[PDB]
Amino acid sequence: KTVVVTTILESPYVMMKKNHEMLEGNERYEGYCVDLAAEIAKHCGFKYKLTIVGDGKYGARDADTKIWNGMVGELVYGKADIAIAPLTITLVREEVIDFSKPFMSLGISIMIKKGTPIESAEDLSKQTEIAYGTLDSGSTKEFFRRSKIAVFDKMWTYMRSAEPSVFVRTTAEGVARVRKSKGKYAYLLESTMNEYIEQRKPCDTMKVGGNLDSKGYGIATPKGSSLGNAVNLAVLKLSEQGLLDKLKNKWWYDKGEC
Amino acid sequence: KTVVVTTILESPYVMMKKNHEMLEGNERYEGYCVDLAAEIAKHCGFKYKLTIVGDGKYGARDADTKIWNGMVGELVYGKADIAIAPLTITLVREEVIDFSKPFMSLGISIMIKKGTPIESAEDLSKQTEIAYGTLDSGSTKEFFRRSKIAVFDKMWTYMRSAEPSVFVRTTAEGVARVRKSKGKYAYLLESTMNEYIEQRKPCDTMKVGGNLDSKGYGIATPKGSSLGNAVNLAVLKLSEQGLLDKLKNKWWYDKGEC
Ligand SMILES: C=CCSC[C@H]1Nc2cc(Cl)c(S(N)(=O)=O)cc2S(=O)(=O)N1
Ligand SMILES: C=CCSC[C@H]1Nc2cc(Cl)c(S(N)(=O)=O)cc2S(=O)(=O)N1
Ligand SMILES: N[C@@H](CCC(=O)O)C(=O)O
Ligand SMILES: N[C@@H](CCC(=O)O)C(=O)O
Ligand SMILES: [Zn+2]
Ligand SMILES: [Zn+2]
Ligand SMILES: [Zn+2]
Repeated sequence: KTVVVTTILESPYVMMKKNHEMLEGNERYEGYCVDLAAEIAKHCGFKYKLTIVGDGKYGARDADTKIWNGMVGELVYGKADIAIAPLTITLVREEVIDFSKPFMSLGISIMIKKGTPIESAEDLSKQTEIAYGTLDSGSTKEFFRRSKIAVFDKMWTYMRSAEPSVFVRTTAEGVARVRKSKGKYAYLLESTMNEYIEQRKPCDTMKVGGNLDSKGYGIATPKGSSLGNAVNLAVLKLSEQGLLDKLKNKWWYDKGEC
Repeated sequence: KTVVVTTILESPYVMMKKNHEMLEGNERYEGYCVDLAAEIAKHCGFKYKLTIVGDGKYGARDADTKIWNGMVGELVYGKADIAIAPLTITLVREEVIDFSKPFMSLGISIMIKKGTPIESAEDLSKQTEIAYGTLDSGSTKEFFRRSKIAVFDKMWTYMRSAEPSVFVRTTAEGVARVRKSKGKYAYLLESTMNEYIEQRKPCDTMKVGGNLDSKGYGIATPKGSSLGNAVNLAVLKLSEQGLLDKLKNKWWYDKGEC
């Protein structure tokens, strides 16, 4: 059977090619995760179809209804066979789906417009002039919501009650907000996305401070799926043969505009 | 039953306590992995005994005989229930044992005596005045042995044939060799150990260049062991609550001597 791959439009993991309308199937997309999928499938010996997650989300469990949305949801409810995306390995997710060893490392980080008077999370927490928020429905939000650390609980306390909302529906929305707010908004997002955007025109944002945590993205499959074994091994192999580092440079730094 | 934990004397993961000559059982030891074991066993609800691996090795397979030595062999042959140590996740190991998600990140790196005229692996490869080597029966050696990369292959070709041997039986041997070779020996070892030593008297070594690869340590169990599941989830939990970051700072930078 052809493996259904759920993924998500997020630069530079997966992007529409500048001419997709004249192309079909997997050929419409490009990016780090597009390249990885081809490699995973070749080594694991399967055919596959990339499909963009319907609700444009990563995956969260609705408190009350207990329904999972996003890519996680499509794996849990049987819509997809595998997720190849910047999907963060987390405990609540590991409880309902299987993750391979990480194919890329990241930490929550701070994006500012250049010249913004901010060096750290502690800095953000001690003031109110500069607003700050995170993506919706993602691991970054949950990090803050669940945190017992001082600086982080205070930040959550501010963020949850800020109005207008400091949360964004997409990474692009967050970046645009930083860019348009003249230094009055900072965005909390994963280091990988932060570093990509830092290398893109108009070159007006930067990552500041150390990361808030340390984790990674994993390739995910439905709990107990037979795919898991092969896919995990393929990730280790590709990692050892230098493919992942090659892809990272290809899509982040080789392209560099700044 | 009491879990038999296999581990290895390797600073600052597992070290004999000072007062040492007065304690019994697990109490004899201190370090990152010592603290990690306690936490894991707490959250998984088991009692355990720390045992120092008999042959003092991480684990590799004898080509010719195909028998695994080191901590890997102790799991494969049934002498131990779990390994908690700076044990690198690799493809050939994953094929015979199970690893949790990584609990710490590292990459292969270069340690020099301060002032040694070397800035990179390329630098090492381009010259002969300064000898260099790696640990025996570990993942770093295998890295070079199996490397297709131009720079590293040339380094391996030199290393496998050098005389006197440039390989060492333990990290401590490698480090003493850098320190007493007046800059004529560079040691290839994992960034984690390199950074620890760099902050310890006599403060005469340093890490130079960037990491050659990106990987991680995992807690290992015999393949298909039931313990594996609980252990993995315990690592995730510990990661998310910040204990892992707590432990790292305790054993690396809070110690700082330089
Ligand atoms: C869902 C998560 C899968 S990976 C979790 C992760 N945990 C950590 C924690 C720490 Cl403190 C470190 S570090 N900075 O001490 O090295 C590294 C990692 S990880 O990236 O190896 N995995
Ligand atoms: C623990 C078992 C297998 S881990 C293999 C590893 N691969 C890489 C590769 C890269 Cl290039 C990166 S990075 N530097 O681009 O973020 C990260 C990882 S990993 O640590 O997530 N896993
Ligand atoms: N990688 C995150 C989404 C981005 C973020 O939350 O910063 C996730 O899997 O939920
Ligand atoms: N961490 C390595 C040992 C140290 C090294 O090879 O540099 C292993 O698990 O084999
Ligand atoms: Zn003694
Ligand atoms: Zn605990
Ligand atoms: Zn032999």
